[PDB]
Amino acid sequence: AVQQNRKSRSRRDMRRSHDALTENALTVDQATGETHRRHHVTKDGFYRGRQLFAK
Amino acid sequence: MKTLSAKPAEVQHDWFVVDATGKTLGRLATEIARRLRGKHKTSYTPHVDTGDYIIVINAEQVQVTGNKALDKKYYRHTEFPGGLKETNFEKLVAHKPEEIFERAVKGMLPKGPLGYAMIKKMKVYAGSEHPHAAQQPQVLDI
Amino acid sequence: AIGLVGRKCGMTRIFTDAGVSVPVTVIEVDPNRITQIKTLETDGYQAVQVTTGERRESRVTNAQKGHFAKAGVAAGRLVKEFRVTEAELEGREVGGTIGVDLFTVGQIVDVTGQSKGKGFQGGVKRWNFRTQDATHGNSVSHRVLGSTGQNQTPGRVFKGKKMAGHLGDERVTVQGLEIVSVDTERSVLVVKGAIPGATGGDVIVRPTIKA
RNA sequence: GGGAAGCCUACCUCAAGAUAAGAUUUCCCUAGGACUUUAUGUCCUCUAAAGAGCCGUUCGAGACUAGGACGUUGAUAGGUU
RNA sequence: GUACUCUGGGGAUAACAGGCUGAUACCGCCCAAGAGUUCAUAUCGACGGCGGUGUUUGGCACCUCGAUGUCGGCUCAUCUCAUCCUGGGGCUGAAGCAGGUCCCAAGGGUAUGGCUGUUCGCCAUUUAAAGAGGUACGCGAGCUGGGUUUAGAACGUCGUGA
RNA sequence: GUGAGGGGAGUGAAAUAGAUCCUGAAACCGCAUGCAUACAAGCAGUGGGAGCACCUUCGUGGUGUGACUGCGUACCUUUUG
Ligand SMILES: [Mg+2]
Ligand SMILES: [Mg+2]
Ligand SMILES: [Mg+2]
Ligand SMILES: [Mg+2]
Ligand SMILES: [Mg+2]
Ligand SMILES: [Mg+2]
Ligand SMILES: [Mg+2]
Ligand SMILES: [Mg+2]
Ligand SMILES: [Mg+2]
Repeated sequence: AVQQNRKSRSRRDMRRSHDALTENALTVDQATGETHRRHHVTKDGFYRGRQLFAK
Repeated sequence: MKTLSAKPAEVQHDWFVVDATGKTLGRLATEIARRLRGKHKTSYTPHVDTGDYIIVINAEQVQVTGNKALDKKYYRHTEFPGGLKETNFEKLVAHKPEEIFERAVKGMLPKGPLGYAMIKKMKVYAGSEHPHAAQQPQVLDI
Repeated sequence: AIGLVGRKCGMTRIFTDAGVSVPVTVIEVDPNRITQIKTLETDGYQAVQVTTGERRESRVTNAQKGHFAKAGVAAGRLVKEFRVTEAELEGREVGGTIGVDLFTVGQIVDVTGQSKGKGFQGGVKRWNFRTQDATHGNSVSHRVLGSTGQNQTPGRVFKGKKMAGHLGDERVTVQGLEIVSVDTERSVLVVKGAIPGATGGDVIVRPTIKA
């Protein structure tokens, strides 16, 4: 099956009106003072007062 | 250019009360629709609503002539395959006179947004008393 | 009709003196606490609103806290109403308790609950359709719906056509169940038959309406 | 007046987007300026209430959604007994 | 001669379906000799006449040949009453149990197999019953391809031959 | 990223003449401003028409949008149509 007429740009945009993105949950860490994803380990290896990959 | 139209902001609507006991449905409905659309005012315009508010009292006391008390049938249809409901005038005016008057007046009014706005200016009550006492309505003959 | 709000605990059997095994269902009932009484002059109808369960203070909002404090009862896990008459309203004041002693052994009742959800289901399981042949050159169409209607008259699909969709998870009332017995020290009602819902769901038991 | 598996109620479910948008109980928000076009007027300063959402552990809920319970004042999930 | 076929064109012109018409078919009504029996307009009813719907066979060529692509079977349904059962009545050669005719009533229900591609029809055994029809003679961008109507081969008939 | 690409400086009469290099249109695709739009049915226009927003040779004026309303079933071929 295929369309019988063109779809105007208005209907196309009305259909695309549900394609908006959303932001993530970012919080400031209490220990390192850096922005990080909530409930996630910081990129340096720190999470909840603990430090992985001791250097 | 000299022919002017009514400004919708400058139109004023006044309240009236009509008693519907022992009156024929058709003539009363025509008069109500005429006074509701605004044909009685000299500033009448077809695209502006200049009517008045009409309150009907004693809605169940309306009467019809001949044998239309049992032969007048009202039909409605739900788009289901077998949903054709049919009712009589007697039972309908017994338990819902407002539907009777609303049908009678909507049948004689234009079909569109202006008609939908005009039909809201009519109030129908079965009892002999109406809550719109603050607007100070004036009694109308018929 | 004054009823009770209980929780389904599971199914069991009970052997009589003659040896007949009766399949029963257990409903545990915490003593309901009357929260509000609705009369005709203020609301237009007469009813009794009760609550049951237990909820922590962190999950109860300020509005519900004020409502329960006005009622003078502890906060429950749910609240339900019962449409009653003035004859059944004798000795029913706010803050009271509707115990399990409302029913008697041998009474016919109705049980209302929430059925289990099966998810998006097809026609065969939902409307008891018939499956086509699996052999004799049959194509990919095995459990399909089949035809839908006529071609040009009316030329559309009628409203109410049976098709695939969500199944279950809906309010269901089963009438005609006999309370096989009631135990007040454990506050339970064992009733003959099966009731809708899974274990741990809320059910409503009311007196029968057909008698 | 009597009068049928016929109609309206009666039984079960849905239902106020019924734009005619209904009702009940409870809860929350009571500061200091400037200017103009003196108006539920526009810019500043000071607080963000009751609640909802984001996130996480999850389900007898579930295509994605939505819905139910819980988040150290904890038995929501895993482990152990 | 082409069923091995091909090109340019047509609904100007056929086969299927729709439309107009209702000769034909179905149903109803009027008069009525006669008949079962010696009589009951209880029940049929000759010779004649008047209408209704559009379910059969037909007539006409208005749409479609720069395509409306199907005989039957399967799954899935919806509507009409000219009612098969269940429901309510009048009359009767209605003693009762039963039967026959007519009126009202569409809520629900309204078989399995053998033989054939079968629709249909015949047969065996059940049920309260196994109703008549419309919907592109419902439904093939939902399934099947057994029949018809491509290309191979043979028999019977016709042709000197294709 | 010792990449592509871009912003400065500089050359040039001219750099939206920068090597995808004279001028550089339409279909098509973004951003900003102004008005309208989430209870009302169809060739999307036309004749009226209130309001709103910027202009002023401050008007029985201009530029945009335009709720509400009467009427209104595209173009070409071939045909009795
Ligand atoms: Mg089968
Ligand atoms: Mg149509
Ligand atoms: Mg001709
Ligand atoms: Mg009949
Ligand atoms: Mg019968
Ligand atoms: Mg098709
Ligand atoms: Mg409306
Ligand atoms: Mg609006
Ligand atoms: Mg115009």
